[PDB]
Parts: sequence; structure tokens; C-alpha cells
Amino acid sequence: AERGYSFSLTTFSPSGKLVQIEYALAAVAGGAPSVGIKAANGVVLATEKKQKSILYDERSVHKVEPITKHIGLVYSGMGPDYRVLVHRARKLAQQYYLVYQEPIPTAQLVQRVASV
Amino acid sequence: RFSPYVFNGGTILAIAGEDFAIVASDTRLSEGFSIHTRDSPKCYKLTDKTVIGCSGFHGDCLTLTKIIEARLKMYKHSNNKAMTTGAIAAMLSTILYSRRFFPYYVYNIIGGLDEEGKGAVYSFDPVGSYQRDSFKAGGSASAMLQPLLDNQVGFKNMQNVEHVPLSLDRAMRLVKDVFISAAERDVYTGDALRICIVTKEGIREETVSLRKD
Amino acid sequence: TQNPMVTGTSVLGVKFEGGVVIAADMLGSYGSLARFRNISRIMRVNNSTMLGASGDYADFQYLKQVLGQMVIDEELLGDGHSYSPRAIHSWLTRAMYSRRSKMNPLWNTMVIGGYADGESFLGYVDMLGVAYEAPSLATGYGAYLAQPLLREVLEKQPVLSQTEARDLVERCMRVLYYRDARSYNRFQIATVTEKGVEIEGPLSTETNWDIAHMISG
Amino acid sequence: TTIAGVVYKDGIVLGADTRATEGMVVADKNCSKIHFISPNIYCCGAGTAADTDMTTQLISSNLELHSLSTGRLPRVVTANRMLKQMLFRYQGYIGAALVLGGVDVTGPHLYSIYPHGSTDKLPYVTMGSGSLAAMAVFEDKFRPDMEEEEAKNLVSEAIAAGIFNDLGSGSNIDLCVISKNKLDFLRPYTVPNKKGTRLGRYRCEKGTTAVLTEKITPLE
Amino acid sequence: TTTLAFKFRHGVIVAADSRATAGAYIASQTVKKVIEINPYLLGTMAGGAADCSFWERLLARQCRIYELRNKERISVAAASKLLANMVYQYKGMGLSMGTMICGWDKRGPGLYYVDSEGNRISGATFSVGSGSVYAYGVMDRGYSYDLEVEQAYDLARRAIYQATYRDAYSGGAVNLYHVREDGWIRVSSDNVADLHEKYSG
Amino acid sequence: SIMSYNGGAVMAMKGKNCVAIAADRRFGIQAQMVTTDFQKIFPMGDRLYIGLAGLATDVQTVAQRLKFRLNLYELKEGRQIKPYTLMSMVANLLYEKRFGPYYTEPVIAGLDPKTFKPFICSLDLIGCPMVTDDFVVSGTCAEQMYGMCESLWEPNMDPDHLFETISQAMLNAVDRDAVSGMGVIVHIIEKDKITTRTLKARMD
Amino acid sequence: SRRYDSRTTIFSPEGRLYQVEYAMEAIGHAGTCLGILANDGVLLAAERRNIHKLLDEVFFSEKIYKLNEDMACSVAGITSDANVLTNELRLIAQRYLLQYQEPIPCEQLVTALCDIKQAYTQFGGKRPFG
Amino acid sequence: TTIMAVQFDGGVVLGADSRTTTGSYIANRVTDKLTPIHDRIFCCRSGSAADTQAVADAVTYQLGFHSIELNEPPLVHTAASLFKEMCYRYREDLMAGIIIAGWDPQEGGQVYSVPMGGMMVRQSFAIGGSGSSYIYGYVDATYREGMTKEECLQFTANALALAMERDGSSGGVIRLAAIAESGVERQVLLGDQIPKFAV
Amino acid sequence: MEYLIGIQGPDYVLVASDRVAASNIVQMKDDHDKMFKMSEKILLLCVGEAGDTVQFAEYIQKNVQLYKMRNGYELSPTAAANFTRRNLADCLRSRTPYHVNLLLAGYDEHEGPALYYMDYLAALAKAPFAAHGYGAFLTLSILDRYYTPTISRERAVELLRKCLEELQKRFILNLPTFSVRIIDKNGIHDLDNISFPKQ
Amino acid sequence: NQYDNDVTVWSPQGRIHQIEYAMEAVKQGSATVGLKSKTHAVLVALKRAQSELAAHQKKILHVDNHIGISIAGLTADARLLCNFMRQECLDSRFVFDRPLPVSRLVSLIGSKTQIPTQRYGRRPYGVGLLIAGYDDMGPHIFQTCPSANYFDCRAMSIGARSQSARTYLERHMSEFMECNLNELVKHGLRALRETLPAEQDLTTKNVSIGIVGKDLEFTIYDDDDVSPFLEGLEERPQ
Repeated sequence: AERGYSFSLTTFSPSGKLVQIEYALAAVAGGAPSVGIKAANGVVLATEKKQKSILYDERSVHKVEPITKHIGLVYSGMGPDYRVLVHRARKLAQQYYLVYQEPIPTAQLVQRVASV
Repeated sequence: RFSPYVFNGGTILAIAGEDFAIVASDTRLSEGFSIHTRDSPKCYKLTDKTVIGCSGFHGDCLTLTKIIEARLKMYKHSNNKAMTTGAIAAMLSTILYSRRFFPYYVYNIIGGLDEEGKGAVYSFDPVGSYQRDSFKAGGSASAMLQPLLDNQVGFKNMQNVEHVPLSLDRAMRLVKDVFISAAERDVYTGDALRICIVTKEGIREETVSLRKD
Repeated sequence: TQNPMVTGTSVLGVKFEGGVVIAADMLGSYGSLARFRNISRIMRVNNSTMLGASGDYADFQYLKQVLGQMVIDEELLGDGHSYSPRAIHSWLTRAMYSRRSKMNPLWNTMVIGGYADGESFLGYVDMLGVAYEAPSLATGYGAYLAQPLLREVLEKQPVLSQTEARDLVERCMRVLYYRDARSYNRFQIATVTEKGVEIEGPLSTETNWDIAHMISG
Repeated sequence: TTIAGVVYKDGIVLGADTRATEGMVVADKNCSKIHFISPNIYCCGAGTAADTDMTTQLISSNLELHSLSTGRLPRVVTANRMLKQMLFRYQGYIGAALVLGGVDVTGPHLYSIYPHGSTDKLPYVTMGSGSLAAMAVFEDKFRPDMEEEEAKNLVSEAIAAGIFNDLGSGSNIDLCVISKNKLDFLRPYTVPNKKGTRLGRYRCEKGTTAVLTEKITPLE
Repeated sequence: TTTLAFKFRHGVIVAADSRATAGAYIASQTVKKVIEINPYLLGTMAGGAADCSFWERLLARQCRIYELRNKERISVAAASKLLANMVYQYKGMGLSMGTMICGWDKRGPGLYYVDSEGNRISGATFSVGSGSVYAYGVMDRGYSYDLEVEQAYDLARRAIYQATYRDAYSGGAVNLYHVREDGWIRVSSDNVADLHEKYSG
Repeated sequence: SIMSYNGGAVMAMKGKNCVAIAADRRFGIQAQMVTTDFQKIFPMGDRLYIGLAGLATDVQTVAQRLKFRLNLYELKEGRQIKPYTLMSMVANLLYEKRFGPYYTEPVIAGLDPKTFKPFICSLDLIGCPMVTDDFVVSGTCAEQMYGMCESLWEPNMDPDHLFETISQAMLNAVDRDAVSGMGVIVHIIEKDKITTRTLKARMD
Repeated sequence: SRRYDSRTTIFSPEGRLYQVEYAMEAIGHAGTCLGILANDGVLLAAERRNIHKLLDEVFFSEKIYKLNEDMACSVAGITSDANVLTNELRLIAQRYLLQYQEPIPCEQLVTALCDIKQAYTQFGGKRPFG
Repeated sequence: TTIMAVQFDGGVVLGADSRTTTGSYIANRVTDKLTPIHDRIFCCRSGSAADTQAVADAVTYQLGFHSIELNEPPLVHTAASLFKEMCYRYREDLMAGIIIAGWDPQEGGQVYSVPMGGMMVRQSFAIGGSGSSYIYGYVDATYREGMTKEECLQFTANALALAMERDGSSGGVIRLAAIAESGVERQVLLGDQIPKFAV
Repeated sequence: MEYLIGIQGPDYVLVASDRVAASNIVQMKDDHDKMFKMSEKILLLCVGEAGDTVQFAEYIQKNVQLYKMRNGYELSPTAAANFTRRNLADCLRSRTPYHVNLLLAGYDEHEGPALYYMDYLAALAKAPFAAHGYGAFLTLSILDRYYTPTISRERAVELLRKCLEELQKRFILNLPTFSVRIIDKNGIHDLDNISFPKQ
Repeated sequence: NQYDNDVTVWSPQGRIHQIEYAMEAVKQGSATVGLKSKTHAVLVALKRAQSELAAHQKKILHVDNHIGISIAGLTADARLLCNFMRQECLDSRFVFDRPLPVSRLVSLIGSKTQIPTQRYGRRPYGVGLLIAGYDDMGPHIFQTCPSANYFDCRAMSIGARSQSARTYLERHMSEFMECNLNELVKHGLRALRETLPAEQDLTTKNVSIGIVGKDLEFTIYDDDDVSPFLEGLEERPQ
């Protein structure tokens, strides 16, 4: 079968840049527009849904997911990579909720999702 | 609940002459109160000048024979010679000791000619220790046979006697007697008797008949 | 297997001239209750070996899978070798002996008779890795009831005829059925000659209770 | 502990007492024996207090994570498998004994889960120390299908026989009513008995007791 | 099984009986009890026979590896602390092993006592085994630090002879060894039957 | 059990804007008393005390392995710990050792940093949370203190009445137990200050 | 496979480590960050590299982390890597506290991190911490 | 508990009773011990209530996965061999009397007994549980080779009716199930439908 | 069992042990020292199980001398005392538990003298004076009688003569001599052995 | 040229280079012949010396008491595959109490040398074997390659300038079935004498003979046990 590679593909260049992250940010900038606006008693996350016929069923997928009773996500970029992070977040939230019996604060969840 | 040993009797014996090595054991393999079979020598020829005698729990004799008979070949391929008796005795000790926390249950009497061309006998316990002797009996009748060799071959507690070495003729007729006398009083000795003489010319085997009771 | 559950009893075997013959009653008993009235405690291992099991019946079926697949695998190569009786017998020794070092034993005793190269052969295998060839065998409670009749006859003459053996074994089954509490009336005789392995179906034994009127008088 | 459940035509009524004993001494006089699993699946826990608490929370998380992903209500069947196969993988040292009720998109179900992983689907169950007292009151006054108010009255009256006739059961009775459209988690619902009032002032004041040191520390 | 060892001005005296039993029955009356580890360390053997043979022999392998790497004989102090660590990993597994490492060092004659239970004590007198209590007596009345080499051979015989005479699991021949500064020399091999006719009259 | 091997008492008690947690001091190896001062109350931030009685080893492991989780939580997050969470956090730590448990039983006294709501609770040696509003006790004299506090308590007390009650409630419950006593210390926590008085007990 | 290997843990013909040398240049772009010792305390100054009108501040500092009760540090370089190193520091300094039951000495806290930064440049074939 | 499976020509007739004792307190008096393993293969769980449930589920998991990979209605002998493998590996932990019987499209009705040890053997009629002891005569005299589906549904009723009068761990209602090529005809006998032998 | 005793003056720590290594009824050695210098200012007296003490003293002594060389400034006694307890508590729940009893006496420059007590369960606790072994029961009474917080090195050896002279009279073990050491701001000085002439 | 750096890459032509090459390691090795009869199998190998003061490397390695081999390739690999066979034949004595029949032994070498011609960055074993064994089907010869194939032969030769032998053996393949033991070895030598330069001949210091028969456990002959076979040998004239 296989073992897996062991050597990082993100590497420094003579510039002092991590070229792979620079490119993955250009994928981000191809994605569907998304805006975010903190109010003074709520947050609004709106997003341009994707479709390109009338055959798609525009209620079978969601670009605005709930992570917890008090959390939300939208994204901009590759749609497969979004279902992976939404799913590692929902589990992080459940380990946090399983140890402190308390919904995970939002500063916390972003700081862990980021470390993945 | 489950008991991984049983005691299958069998008596083994060995005398080291001066150019010959006897190794002689009954053949009765018995368990409990039945007699499983009447023939089943306790003597396995290893080299051309080395017999080993296993006696005790017969499940372990078979394993411990095939293990030695393998680490005997294995040695020969790497060193291009056969092992000496002096070596097998050392090697067998390690094997035995390898299982120090579920031990073999085998009393081993190795007899053969070391290098000089003299009788040598080595006695093992179950967990693997050995000295070199001039005669040792082991097994079930080990307590019957050990005093008749201390006397005839060791001359212990005697005085005003010769000490002329042990003749190949006085040995065999000595063995045949002590076994006929252990078959009267011990219930695990009988049926037949392999005497293995080991001279410098190979290994003969002589079969004698004991009482089948 | 620490405790046996369903368990068969006793396996006779005796050599003769050009073949070996095994017997065994067809009862598997679960305590005192004689519960599975038609199990077979004879196996046919290839076409020149057979195998009678006493002991835990569930563990006997666990060899019957291993020997099966371990025999098929020689005949797939079809290279002109087999497993002898002398081999299959060794191989079971190692089978038991190793299960006996995990403190987790197969609970069978086994008679493995075969016929290869004009020579008969009749082995025995304990749940401890005891093993040995003799000219007559009897596992379990036949070790004290059939064994003395099979061994009495093989002192007179060590040779037997196909007709002397199958009579001698049908006359030792009568002894178990009288004096052993787990025996049954229907047993199977299996035989190897050089024509193969023939297994006779359920055979009855006719007993006399003529001594049921001498208890008073 | 006595816990009890009943299926009536609309949904479930889970009943618990509230006394939890550390031996022959009452440790808590108010002890929530009814645990939230999901928004439509409550669960009573008897047996080792510390086991059910940490068993039920563990299922709740494998089940509130399993609800986001399907995007619909979780079923009572699913809680009944996760509980059953988690307990069977611990060979019965997890001493939880559960009454897992819930109202589904397939009618209300009710389950018993025993320590070893045996699950039994009945129309009314009892668990815990006084359970047998309860099961007496059901085996007399149970009719299949009944008003919303006959169930509440029945299940309290069963926890009641638990309370008066068994030790380790006592103090308040908790009911939980699950229906396909509401969820009336009452706590308490009956105070079957309350301790009386002291007949004096046995406490004192102003320097009852000696001191040896006083260190005061201010904060911000 | 009675071994004793005492360190005096001209080295170390190791003394050992040789009867080894298998119950009430006496298996052999010649079992060497002193183990020629090197040609400059002596071991003894007073717990199980298997176990002291196997570990002391395994120590001899270690101390001959140690010799080749470092290019200097290994200390007696060092070879006892090596044999302690091997055996402390089987604590409670059921070994028996009453050994004594004797040798000559850079710090003179030294003598250590190692146990199955993880003891590692230098001293000047030891006795280990079934008879050990009988030896400590006769040995500690005649023992000095300053003896002649002819008195010390006699004291050791006399103190093993007195241990076999009271004790049942002690007997046979009396082996005697002398660790001098260059290497040990097998002094003598007596017998209890002959020491009985020299000391009675 | 083997939670008797050392002995110990703790006791928390709610006021009406204050909370007081009291403990005995005596580290003894069976019957023999070794030291007269051995702290069973630890600060866990301000206005939050965990009291650990029982086996003197785990009293010290569980206050060290609980400080390590707590500090690594007041840094990683800037908030300061809530008294309801320090209960759930020390529940999980015990239940982590489910088989072959610790032999302490936490008592947590404290005020909510964002208000001053009082909060107490005990736990079983395996980690079951029990929030009460009267008082919580743990130790080898548990049954002594249950009876003593059930009739010596009032639903509302000021900082001077509380310290009166728990004092005269600890002294008499711990004197009726062999393996406790020889010095009681009492913290009492207001929103303003943390007063800590030692009572004069019988040194026998 | 071998074609796609970068070989980040290997010497140059010249006697350098190219990845560790580039990582320096990546630090020459981060925000300025200076520190001054005194006799009466010590202070870190760092300029906010990211500033904007919409950007918010929620945390006491966006570059200063508290590693202990007695120690803080400021980072510079790849912000993502900085969320990793500052979490190992905190965990190191509590693991010190859990044994010796003291606050960890200032010098040790650093070397203990520099065993981790140094490991990555010598084996494993990961890119170093910038 | 008592469970029973008989073999006639079209198919098989299972019969159990409902009562899970836990010592001398009865826990559930209407238990379903005729578990569908597939579409026409039933198992009768007896012995430890929690062990059997685990095993049954585990065999359904494998057997249903196994039938979709072949696109064939699995054999009865297959769903037997899977209980056999299961109960023999874990013959230390478990303690499970099973009775797999179902209708096969190419061997008829079959009944396989799998008793505590992990043995496996095919049988004309099998019988198991704790109350089975008390009806080995009645079931050995009254059974005769060759029956109709209407002589069997009355046979097991009578058997399980005797086994409930005498055993203490049996009682409640009787559940039968006839499995034929047609389908499965589950019925319940309660009250007076349960045959009576009082004397 | 054997015997340790420490007395923490106001500027020094006075420790004493016995010098016996007994196995069975005989004394193998009589000059057998139980103090293990872990630094310039830290004594660790062990005692208890035969094997564990020698392993568990070498193991602590070799992480305190490591820590002095890696960094440059030896541990406090407060540090080293908690470092031992940790190791001894973590081996409490595993295959190999170290059944030892300890005294860690040391003299810090800034926090003065300190004398710690360790049950074999690993319950640490600072004290002003402690004892181990069965001899603890006889002397802890004599220290209470006469020990005050301010007490000169002279009066302390005079107080320790009483404790070790009690053991001669009432105790049943032989204990002929006692090694004495004392820790202060200069380091570890050996005083003369308190000894009892039986010749 | 890029398809030669792994066993893992195929070539556009439909071969694998790394497996082709390995077999050139065999043609660097020292000539060796093997033929059979119907009662004996014989391995005749031409040893070689790399100096004037030096012994000759052993070509015939003893495996079991009815199996010999003759290597040709890297010797370090030949003793890695010899220890595995010695281990396979001690596994059979110990379990079945019989000699491992050769056909089922060559099938294990086949399963173990196949593996590393299909995993990354591992290589094929750079050694070819001739396996002379005798069991319950009479005599056998088996040629093994680094590719992992193998063959049942009636008379094979490998090594350097082996082709010269293969023709000699292919003209006389009819006569082999009727030879007595000493007549067979003559053929083997006469075939092995066609692999030398024309200037030198077979001596006693660079020939190795291995005989296995129906009643004769596999032996090896060197130095002066080889003289009873070179003496009597035909002269090879040019």
C-alpha cells in the first residue's frame, strides 16, 4: 500500500516567503464573495451561493454552517476543504464541551481551528 | 484448574568410563496409573559421540529434543564442524534457562566423549545448571540408583580395595543389575532398557528385558 | 479453553496387516445429558489418514478447519507430495504443545491412524503435547476398559487380520457400553487400507442382560 | 433511587426522585437524575451516580455532533445503540442503569439499558433501588394510551411508592414530559415531604469561639 | 550451602562447602560453589544454583566487554554495582541469589555482597547460605585484620568445617581460594571427612 | 477505607454574599501524628478555594495536577476561571483515573468573578458533581459534620455570623473524630477581602 | 518518493543551512520589536504591524504573550508559527512548575524552547520555525 | 427461557417464550427472543441477555454486508458459521446459546444449534435455554419424521407450554414464527391459546 | 526497621541515623551509611525496603547533580524535596513501587534550614523535627519535651544523646552506633559518632 | 534515461530496468554447472581467486542434508538468502518431522525475492542460485534469478561464459539419464572446462563438486577430494 511522505512541501524561498501559503491565498481570492459585519447585538455572515444551472437543488448544501449553538462559519475558496474544517471544528467544540460542560468561547474555537 | 505438567516417570542413568560413555534408560512411558506404551526410548543420539537422556514430563522431552537437534545443525552451518560434548552441555543450559518463568520439566543426562577422548557426563536440573560428573542417575528411580553407583564405581565408605579403572565389561553388567533391582521396588521402571555405549567408533545400542509388572 | 463443554468419549484404534481401524461412539455429551446424538468423531484427513477425536467437541471442529485447509494447500501444488500420517501426527503435537504454553489449551485427545508406504501407523496426542506411537490406543475412559483387551491380544500375536481387528474392536465397544456412563449404542468404524479410507455408518451392538436374574435367588 | 418511565399516546413521562446517598448518609437532597441528551431525548440515570453523569454527557456529544451533520432530529434508536455498545465494551464495570426515553419522527420510544449492555424496549420501565416498589404501581394502574394528565399522575404516584417504601429514595419527585411539540421538564413537581422548623435558636454570635490569628487581605 | 569470605592484610579468603540438595535428598556432593568469573574476580553461589551460575557467568561476559573498550581491568566495586542492576529488574519475580564478588582493585582488596533483594554492601566478613549463621560464630572469635597467610587458611577451613557439622544442607568437600594481588590461586580442596580426623585428635 | 489512613476534614458553607471553607490541620500516619500544619486548602485564583481531604498523597498530587490545568487555562484564555467550571474541570481530572482512582474528595468554595454569587460543591473520589446551597463536607468525620451543620445553619448570614457558625460547627464535629483535630483554619471570603482565622482547638 | 523531496535538513557546499538562513530574512519583514533592560524592571516595545480602521482589538496585546506568571515574550515573523511556539512555552513552564514547585528560571525556559527550534533544523525534514 | 426450532418440508418453525429473569425478579415479561438476522434467517437468543444481543447485531452487520456483495440471498449455513466463529473466539467472555434456523433457497428449511461452547451442528429439531431440560422426553416421543406446517405450530406450542409450567425462568406469552419460501408468519399465543396440561 | 532523626535548629539541621545493615538475625555490616550527599547542602536519608533505597537514592542524586551542571546553581531544598516526592508518587501506581521512607534536610541561603518528611506513600510535609522506623515511637516523645525553636548546636547534640540513649534502654534492636551530620551555611560537616560501648 | 533508478518504474517498452540490471550481476559471477541423472544431482563450480596469495571464494553452500546451492553474484546477498533457506528447512524438521521437499522450498525463495521488486527503493537480490536437491521425486535442479522467476531444469549453468557450457550440456542431455555417479561428474567437468580461457585448465585449487543422491546426503569436495575426479578426466584438445 504505502507509508506516506514525511517532508514538508511548504518551504522557504530565498525571499523569506512560504510560497505555498502565498498561492493558497490566491485560491481564496477566487472564491465566492463573503462579507461579515459585527453589529452591536449580533453578527451577520452573508455569502454569494454557488450554482450554474437550474438543475442544482439550492437547499442540499449550505455555505453557512453552524459549529455550535453559538458559532457559525462561511468560507471563500475550495468547497471540499471547507467540509474538512467544519468537521474538525465541530469535534473540537465537543471535546471542549465534554471537559468543562460549557459552550466553547468563540475566541477559543478560532484559536484552535487555526492551529489545525 | 488446568495443570500444564504431568509426571511421566522414566529413569535415566549414565556412567563415564575412560574411553567410553554409557547412557541407559528404561522405555516405559507411563502417566498416572495406566501404562501408555511399553517402548519409547529416553535416549536420543545427537552427534556421533553424544547421547542425551531426557526423562520426566514427556511433552517437554519431545520439544527439548527437537530444539537441541536443531541448534545442533544451526551451529554446524556457521562453524563448519560438529559440536563437542563440552559445548552442548553449556548450550543446553542456556536453552533451559531461557524459560525460567514457566520452566521445562526435564532432567537431562548428557554423556559423550569430550575432546581428549574420555568419558564425560553432565547433569542438568530443570532450570538449567550443570556440573560434570563420572556417573549420574536421574528421574524417578534416581534415589534407588544413586547409592549403588557411589559404592561400586565410587568405592565410597569402603577400604582395603583396588581402584583399577572401570572396565567396559564391568560397566554394562553393572548397569543391567542396578536396573533389574530398581524394577522390583520402583513402579515407573520396567519393560525394556536401552543401553547406549558410546566408544570412539560410533554408538551401539543393546536391548535388555526387564520385568513387565 | 479452560472448561470443556460438549465432549465425546473414547476412541479405539488397533493396527493390523495392511491397515488401521478406528472406532468411536457418536454421542456428544453436555454434562450428564446426552445432548447431540449424531455427531461424527471421525474425520478423513486426505485419503490415507484419519483422525478420531475425544475431548471438547468444539475444539475438535477447530482442528477440522485447520487440517482441512492445511491439506488442501498441499494438493493445490499437486507436486507429488502429501502429508504422511507420520507428519500430520507431529503437526498436532506442536498444535497442542503451543496452545499449552499460552495456558489456553485445546482440550482434545486424539488418535490419528494412517497407512502409507506399506507401513501402518497409529499415533496419539494429548492435550499436553504428550505423543507417541503404539500398536493400540484408547483415549479417555477406554484407557482402562478397552486397552487391556486390545493389549492382551497383541501379546499373543502382534499381527492381525482385517477380520480379527474389526471383530476385536466391535468386542471392545461392548465393554464401554456396559461399564462407561457416557457411551452410546451407535458408533462408527473407520478403516484405512491401501484402497483408502472407508467409514462405516452407525453400527449397533447387541448386549445380553442374562445376569439380570442372578441378583436374587 | 427509583426511576420510572411510561409511554402514553402523546409521548413520554420520566420520573425520578432526588435523593442521592453516599452509603447510609444522604449526601444530596436535590439531585438531577434526569439528564438532557438531545432536545427530544431525555434520560434517567440510576446506579453509580458518577458513571451515568459521564456516560450520558459522552453520548450527548456524539449525538449533538451527529445532529448537525445530518441536519435533522436525532432518533431515539441512535442513542439506544451508542449507549448499548459503549457499555458492552466495558464488560459491565460501568455501573450505569438507564431509562432512555424520547419522542421521534416515528412515535415515542422508551428503553431500558442495563449495565452489561442489555437493552429492552418496553411501554413502561423502572430502574434503581426502589424500582420494584414502582413496578408494583404500574402493574396495577397502567392502561395503554391515556390522557396527558393520567400519565403525570400515574408516574408521580409510582415514584411515590418508591419514596415512602424504600430507603435511598426520598425528597422531591421530578417529572419530564416529552411530546412531539413541547417539552415540559419540571423540577420539582411534587414535594412529598419537607423537614419541620427548628424550635429555637441554637446558634450564637459575637465571639462564640476563640481565635489565635487574624490575617485580613484586601482585593481589587 | 555455606560460603564465607573475609578480607585480611594479604588479600581475601573465599571458602565454600559443596553439598547441594534437591529436598531432603542430596543431589551431588561436588558442586563447585565458587565461580571463576575472571582470573581476578571470584563469585559465589548460595541461592538457587541455576540463578547464580547464570548471572555470575553473564557478569563475566560484561566484565570482559568492559575490559576491551576501556583498556583496564574493571573495579570490584564496579562489578558488584553492575550485577546489582541486572538483578534489580526482576525484583519480586522469585529469584534467589546470594553472591559475593571478591577481587583486588586500584583501592586494594575489596569485597562485596550482592543479594537477590537488591543489597550491595562492602565489608570485611561475610557468610551466605543455610549454614552462614554457624560460620559467623567460629569465624568472628578467631578473626583479626592482621593474620599470617597460614593462620587464615586454617581459620577458613575450621569455620566451614564447623558449619557443615551443625547444618544439614552443608557438607562434602571444602574448597578454599585466595585472592592475591595478581590473581586468585586455588589453595586446596579438602574433605570434611579428613578435617574431622585432623581436628578431633 | 484507605481514605482514613491520614484523616482530614473540610467544610464549605454559603452566606449571602460570602462563603467560608474550613479545614483541620493534621498530617498523621495512621494514629501517629507527624506534623500539626499541613494545608488542605489551596488558592485557585482569588475567591476560589479547593479543599482536598483524604489520602495525603493525592491531596498533594491533585492540588498540583489541578494547578497545572488551571494555570494553563488562565493563560491560554484571558478570562479568569468561573467557580462552576473549576467543578467540571476537577470532575474530569478524577474520572480520568477511573480505575485505580485518586483518594481525595474535592470541596470547592468560591464567588463568581463577574458578580459575587456564592458557590460550593463536593465530589466523590471518582468525580461526581454535587452542587448544594447549604454546606458541603468531606472527610472521615463526614457524618459528624452533617448532623452538626443541619441544625446550626441559617439561610442568610453576614460575614460575622457565618464565621461564628462554621467555627463552632467544625470544632465540635472534628473533636468527636479520632484522626482529626489539632488546629482548624477557616477562610471566609467576602467580595472585598479574604479573612483567614485559625481557631484554638484541643491539641489532643 | 524522492523527486519531490526538498531536503531541508542538509548542508550547503559553503557550510550553511539554507532554510535557517532564509528564515532570518523572513524575520527582517515582521514588525519592529525592541526590548530594553533597566535596573527597576524591563520593557518590550513592538509596533503593530497590522493596523486598519475596521480591525478590532479584543486581547490585552496582539504581540505580547504571557508564558507564565513571571514571564512574557514577544514574537516576530510568521504569526501562525508563533501560536505554536508560545503554546509549547506555556506547557514547558507548567511542566517545570509541576516538578520543582517553583516558577521556572528565566534562562531555562528559553533553552528548552531552543531544543525544539533546533531539532527541526537537524532531522525530520520539516521546514523550520520561522 | 426456552427456545425451540423444528424443521418441516417447506421451512422451519421457531418458538420461544418471553421472560428475562434477573435472579428471581422478572425484568421484562414480554421479551422478543426471535431476532431476525436477515429476511428468512432467525436466531433464538438464550443464555446471557447482553452477550447474545451483541453477537446477533455483529452477525447481522457481517451477514447483510455479505449478501449485498454477492447479490444472493445468503444461506442459512452461512449465518450459522458466523455465529460459530464468533462464539468460539470469545468462548471465555460470552455464554450464548443460539439457534439459527431459516429457509434457504437451495437446502430447504434448516436448523443449526450453536450451544455454549461454540460447537455447531445441524439438527431436525433443536431446543435450548434453561427450561429446555424439562422437555427432552415429550419432544423425543412426540416428534415423528415428516410433518406439515400445521402439525408443527401446534407441536412447539405444546412443548413450550410444558416447559413454562415447570421452569421458573420461563413464562409469559409464547412467540412462534413459521419461516417458509412465502414469508414469515409471526403469531403470539396468550391467555387461553396457550395449551394446558393441568392434572 | 532502622532509624532516622532530624532536628532543625534556627541556623542548621542536625540529622542522625543508625549504622546497621541486617538481613535475617545477623548484622552483615556495622558502618553502613545511609546519607547520600545530593549537593553541597542537601542530604537525603533513605531507609525502608532493602533494594528500593539504593536505587531510589542514586536516581535522585543523579538528577540533582545533573541540574547543577546544566544550569549552574544547585536546587533549593524546597525544590529538591518536591522533586523527590513527585518521582516517588508516580512510581506508586505502576509495576515497580519504591517502598522507601525519606528525610531531606538542607540549608538554603535565603530561606534558611529546612527538614522534610516523606511517607512511603509520598506525602511530603515540612516539620521542625521528625523520625522514622520503630524507634520513632520512643524518641518523638523526648523531642517534644525538650525541643524549642531556638537551640544551639551544643544543646542539640545533648538533646540527640537523650534520644539515642533511650533506644539503648527500651528498644529491642541492637543499634550500637549512629552517624551524625549537620548542615548549615558552610556545608555538611561530620561530627563524631554517638556510639555506645558494649565492650 | 530515467527508467533505471527504481524497481518501481516500468519502461515505455514494457520491461523494468532495475530487474534487467540485477541479472548482469549474475553474469559477473564465476561459472558454475548443474546436471542430474535419475539418482544423482551434481553441482560443479569453478571457484576463483582475486590474487596469487589468497584462497578461493566458496561457490557451493551446504543448506540441508539433501539440498545444496551454488551462488553467483554478490556474496553478501547469497548468505542472506542462504540463512533464510536454512531457516526454512529447520522449520520443517521441527513441525513435520520430514525433509522440506525442494519444489516447495524454491517456492518460498520465490515469494521472498518477489517482494522487493515491487516496493519503493528496495532492490532485487543480486544473486542467482542453482539448487541441487533430492527428495521423493528423485533429483532436481532449480535455477533462480534475481527477477524472481525460477525453472525446473534437467541441466543448467549460470555465471560468466556460461553459454559455452549450455551448448555442451544441450548436445549431451540424452546421455545423462544413464550415467553412473562417477560418469556424470565427468560431463559436468567437461562442460565447465569449456567456460575457461583456452590457456588454463581445471586444477584441484579452483574446482568444487557437490553431489546429492538417493542414499548420499549432500556433500562437498575440495582440494584433494576433487582429485579422484580430475584424475581420469579426458584431455581437452584444441
